[PDB]
Amino acid sequence: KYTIGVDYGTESGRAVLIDLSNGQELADHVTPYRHGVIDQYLPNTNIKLGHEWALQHPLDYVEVLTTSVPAVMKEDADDVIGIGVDFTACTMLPVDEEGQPLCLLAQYKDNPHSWVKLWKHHAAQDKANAINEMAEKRGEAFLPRYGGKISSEWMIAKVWQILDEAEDVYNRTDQFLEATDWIVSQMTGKIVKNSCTAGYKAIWHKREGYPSNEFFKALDPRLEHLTTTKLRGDIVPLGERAGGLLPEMAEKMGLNPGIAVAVGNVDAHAAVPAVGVTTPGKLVMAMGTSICHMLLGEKEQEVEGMCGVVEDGIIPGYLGYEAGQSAVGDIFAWFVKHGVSAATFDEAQEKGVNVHALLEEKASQLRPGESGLLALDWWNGNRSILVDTELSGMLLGYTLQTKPEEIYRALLEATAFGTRAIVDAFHGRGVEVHELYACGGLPQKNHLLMQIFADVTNREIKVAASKQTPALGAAMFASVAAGSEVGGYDSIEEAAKKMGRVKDETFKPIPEHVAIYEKLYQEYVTLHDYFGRGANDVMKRLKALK
Amino acid sequence: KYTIGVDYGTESGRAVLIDLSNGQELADHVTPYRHGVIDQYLPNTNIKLGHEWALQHPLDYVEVLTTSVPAVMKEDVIGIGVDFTACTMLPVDEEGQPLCLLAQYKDNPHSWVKLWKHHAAQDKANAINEMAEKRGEAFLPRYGGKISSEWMIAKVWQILDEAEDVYNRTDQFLEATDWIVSQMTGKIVKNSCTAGYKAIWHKREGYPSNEFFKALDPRLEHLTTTKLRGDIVPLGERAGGLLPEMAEKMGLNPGIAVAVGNVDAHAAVPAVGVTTPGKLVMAMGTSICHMLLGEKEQEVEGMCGVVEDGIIPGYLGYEAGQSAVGDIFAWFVKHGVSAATFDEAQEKGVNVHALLEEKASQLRPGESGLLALDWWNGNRSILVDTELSGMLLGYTLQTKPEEIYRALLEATAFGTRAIVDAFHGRGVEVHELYACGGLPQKNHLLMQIFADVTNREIKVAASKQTPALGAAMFASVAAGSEVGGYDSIEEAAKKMGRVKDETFKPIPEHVAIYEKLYQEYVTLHDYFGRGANDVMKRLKALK
Ligand SMILES: O=C(CO)[C@@H](O)[C@@H](O)CO
Repeated sequence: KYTIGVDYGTESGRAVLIDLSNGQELADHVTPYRHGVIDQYLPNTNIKLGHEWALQHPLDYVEVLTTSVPAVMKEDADDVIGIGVDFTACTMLPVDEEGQPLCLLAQYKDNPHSWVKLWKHHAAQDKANAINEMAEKRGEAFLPRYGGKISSEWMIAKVWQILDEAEDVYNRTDQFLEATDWIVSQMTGKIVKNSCTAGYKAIWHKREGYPSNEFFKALDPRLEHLTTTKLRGDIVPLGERAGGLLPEMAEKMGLNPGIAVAVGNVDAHAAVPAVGVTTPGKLVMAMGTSICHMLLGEKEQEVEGMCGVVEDGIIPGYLGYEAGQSAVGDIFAWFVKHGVSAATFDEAQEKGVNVHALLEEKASQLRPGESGLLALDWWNGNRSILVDTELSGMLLGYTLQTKPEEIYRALLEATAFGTRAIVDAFHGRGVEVHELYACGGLPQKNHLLMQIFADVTNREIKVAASKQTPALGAAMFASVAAGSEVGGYDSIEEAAKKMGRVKDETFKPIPEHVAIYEKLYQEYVTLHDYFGRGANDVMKRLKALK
Repeated sequence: KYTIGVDYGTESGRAVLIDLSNGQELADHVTPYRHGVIDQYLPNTNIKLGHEWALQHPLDYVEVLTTSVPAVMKEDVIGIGVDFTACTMLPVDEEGQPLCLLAQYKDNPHSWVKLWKHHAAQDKANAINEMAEKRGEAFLPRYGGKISSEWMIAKVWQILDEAEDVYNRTDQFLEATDWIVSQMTGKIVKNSCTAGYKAIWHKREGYPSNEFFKALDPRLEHLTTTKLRGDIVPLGERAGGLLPEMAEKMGLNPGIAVAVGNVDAHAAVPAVGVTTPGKLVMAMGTSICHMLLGEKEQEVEGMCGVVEDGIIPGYLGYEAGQSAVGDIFAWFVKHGVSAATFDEAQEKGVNVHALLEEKASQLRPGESGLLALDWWNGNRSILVDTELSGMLLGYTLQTKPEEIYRALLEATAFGTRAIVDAFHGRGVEVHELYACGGLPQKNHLLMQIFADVTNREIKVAASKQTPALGAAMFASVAAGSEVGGYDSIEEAAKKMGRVKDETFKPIPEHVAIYEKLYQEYVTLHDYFGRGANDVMKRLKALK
C-alpha cells in the first residue's frame, strides 16, 4: 500500500512512491524541465527578458507527471491509494476560464507576463515596496504577521506587476494560480486552493480572510475586488481531498482513475510532517543555502521578524510559523571561493580530500572559544528578527596567527548564533522550542555544524533520515486525503507516527560546550543589537558608498 | 670625504660607505650574526630559554665591524657611526666586557644580551606602571602611560628578581649601540636617544628619583647611579677616537671620529632630510615608527615617548608607533588570500602581493564597502593596549580578495591618521609626511591612500640604506667641519638628506571619501577600545 509524492523543484520535478506503513520510498524518477528556468529568452524567441526575471513553462510540470509517475510505477499496481505534490512556493501563473495558462494561447504566447513566474523572480521589488508602504501608512493588521515585509517573490506584488506592466494580460486572466494548486487542478479538473500558499504567499488569514477590499483599492482602484475575482476561491487546509484523479490523466500516469489527490503542498512546509513533527515545541530547520525555520503553536503571536504565521498553514489544527535566516550555506560557499588560502587547498588535495571536508576536520579539533573569533552571520543581510537587507557581515578577533580553519569555525558558530536569535525570539513569546529537527543536505555533509548548533541552542537535534523529505511530506498528505476507509489515514499525526523518518543518531548538547557558547552568544547578541537596532548604522552607510 | 655608517639589525649588521658631499651610498657589505637570534636553546646546550625569551651574542656585533667594514673598503674616511635595534642591552664588568663571555656565567641566560624582542619581562613592566601610577610619577605621561617590557628598567628588574647573582656581579648595564661604540674607542659614553626612549631618562629632570626605584625594590635604589650610572650625551657628539688595534683590524686610520651610538628608526629622520618641526617621519615596514620634532614638550595621548635631543639636538623628539602594518598584509597573503588569486598571480608570473596591489589599485575609496580596525597585533599608539584584536566589517556574498586587501591597506592609513591627529591639534603640528622602509618602495597604492587619508603630501626616502645614512651623517657631525664633516646635523642634512623627487600628493575627491570612512573608523576604534564594549578582551580570555 503506497502513495506518490511529486516534489517539484526549481530545475526538475521528481516522483517517489512511498510505502504507507514505514515511509520508505522504493522508487523515484526525476524528470527535468526541458525549458528549465526562463531567465534569458522566451522559449525559442529573441524577446529578451528584463533584469531579475525568472519564468517557467507550465507544460514541463504536467510532463513530470506523464513521465516520472509512469516510470516509478514500472519499478506495484492498484495499491497506490493516492498522490500529492509539493512545489516551490509562489510560482504563480495566470489562467483562463477553463483553467489553462495564458502562455499557451495564440495571442499571449509572446508577452512575457503571460508565463509562469518562478519564486526566484524578483523583478517586482518596487511593488512589494509599495504594498509594505501602504500597509504601514494604513496600519493594516496583516503587516506584523509577516514581520513587516511582504516579499517581491510573493503573490500580490507579482500580480500588481502584471496589472501595471501588462494590463491586457491582467484582464485576460480569469484567475491567478499558485503552481502547486494549478498542478493538482490538472489531475483533478477542479480549482481548489490550499492553505499553505494562500497563507504564507497571498496575505491570507483563516479568521480575517484576505486584506480589505479597500486596502487593494488604495493600491490601484482596479485592484479592488481582486480577492473576489482574479484571486477568488475557498482556502482549504492541507491534507484535504482536492478531488479525484481524472481518468484521462490516470491513463497517462499508470494509476487508477478517481484515487485521492491532496491539495497542493509547499516544498519547505511539506518537510515538517516528513520529519515526524505534528505537534508544538519542535522547530524544523530546512538547512541549505539558507535556513527556513518552521514551528507549530497553539496560539497566534506576532514574533519579531518572522516570515509568516497561518492557521492550518503547516499542520491542520495549529498555527504555523515560518522564519528565515538569510545566509548560512552560502557563507561557507563564499569563504571557500574567496577566503581560504591555497595552502589549505594543497593540504586537502595532498590527502585526497575536498577542502570543505578538510576545513571541517581541522576546525573540529578546536575547542569552542579557542579561535578567539566572533562573527555576525550577515553576509547577505538579515530576514528573521531584524528584517533588514541593509546589513553586512563582520569578523572579529583577528591576530597575526588566525588560521583558515579558525575563521571557518567562526562562520559555523555565527550561523548557529543566528539560529538561536530566532529560536529565542519564538520561545520568549510563548511559541516554545524544546527540540530541533534538521532536514536538507547540510545536516548530512556537515556534522560539526549540527553539534555547534546543538551546543549553542542547548537543545537536542534530530536529522531527517529520508532521502526526499519534501516528497515524503506530499506522500503523507496524499494518504490523509485518501482516508482510513481506503488504506490511507484520517489525520496527518497518525500518518506521521508510521511514516515520519529521523535518523536514530541525534546530536546532543555537551554541557561544557553549551557553557562556552552561552558566553560567546551574549557577545553576539550585543553586537547584533549595536550594529542592527540603531546605535550605529555604519553598515548601511558603507553600502551607500559602495 | 666619507664616513661609514653601520646598521645593526635583528639578524645582521651592515656597513655602508657614503659620500659626505651628497650622502650617496657607494659600497656596502652585510655580515649575518653568527649565532643569529638566541631564543630556544642557549648556544649549544640544553638550556631551554622557555617563555618569550630572546637573547643575542655580543661578539656577533664586533664580528660585523671586523668583516663588513674591511669588505666595504676593498670593494680617507673621517669617522664612523652605528645605528642599532632599540633596547638590546647586556650586563658588563668593570672592563666593559659582557658577563656571558665569563666562563662561570655563560650558562645563566641572564648574563646575555637581552634583545628588544625579549618580552619575558612583562610583569616587571606591569609593576613599573602600577607603581608609577600609584605614585603619580610625572614620567609616566611622557611615555604614553605605559612603559614597555622591551625597555631597560623591566629588563634590569627581571635580572635582579630572578638572577640576583648576575645583578650583583654586573658592573654596568649597557645598550648594544653604546657598547659596540665602546669597543671601538675604549670609552663608555651613553647616548640621549636610547637613554630617553628606554631607561626613562629626561634631559631637564634626569632619571626618576631613587625613592621610586627603591619603591620597586630596595635593592634598586641607586640603580641610576651604579649599574646605569653615566653622563648622557646628545646624538652627533664625538664618543671618542677609534682605538689603535681596532683600526688596523678594521682597515681604517686610528683616531678617527666615532660618534655616540644611534637607533635604527630615529637615525632615519636626518637621513630623509628632516631636521625641524612640522614634518613627521615614518619608518614603514613590518610595523611603523612615527617620529616628530617639536620645541615645547606636549603631552600626547599614546606616544611611545618624547625626549629632548632624542632625535635631533635642540628639539624634543616624539615617537609613536603602529603595532602591525606590513605584518597584516603578510598575514593576509599566508592565511587569507584564496588559491584562485594565487593561481592568477602564477599564470601572470608575478608576486601575489603585486597582483593584489594592482587589483586593489583599480577600486575607488569606498568601493569595497569594507572597513577594518588594524589591531591584529593590538595597538601601540594613542591607545597603548596590547589586549585588542582585529576586525573586518562589510562582508557580502560578493566580497573579493583584493577588496579586503584594500580595506587592510586603508585600515593602516586610518591608524596613522589617528596618530598624526593626536600630535596635531595638540600643538605638535604635522604639515608633511616622510616615509622610509620597504613599503614605500614596495607598495605605491598604500602610499597614495596614506596621502589621501591624512591629507598631507608625502615625500619618500631616496637612499637604499636610510638608517645607515643617518648613522653616517652623525659620524660626520662628530668629526667637525675642520677635517671634512659638519658642525651640526642640520648642515650635514642640507646635503646628505636624500628624498625622491617624486612625491605622493592627496587627491581631493579621495580625501573627501576617506574623511567619511575615517569617522566610521573612529567610532569603532572608540567603541571597541575606549570602554563601551570590551568584547575583545573577554574573547581573548576564552582563548
Ligand atoms: O516558499 C519557499 C520558502 O518558504 C519555497 O518556494 C523555497 O523553495 C524557495 O527557495
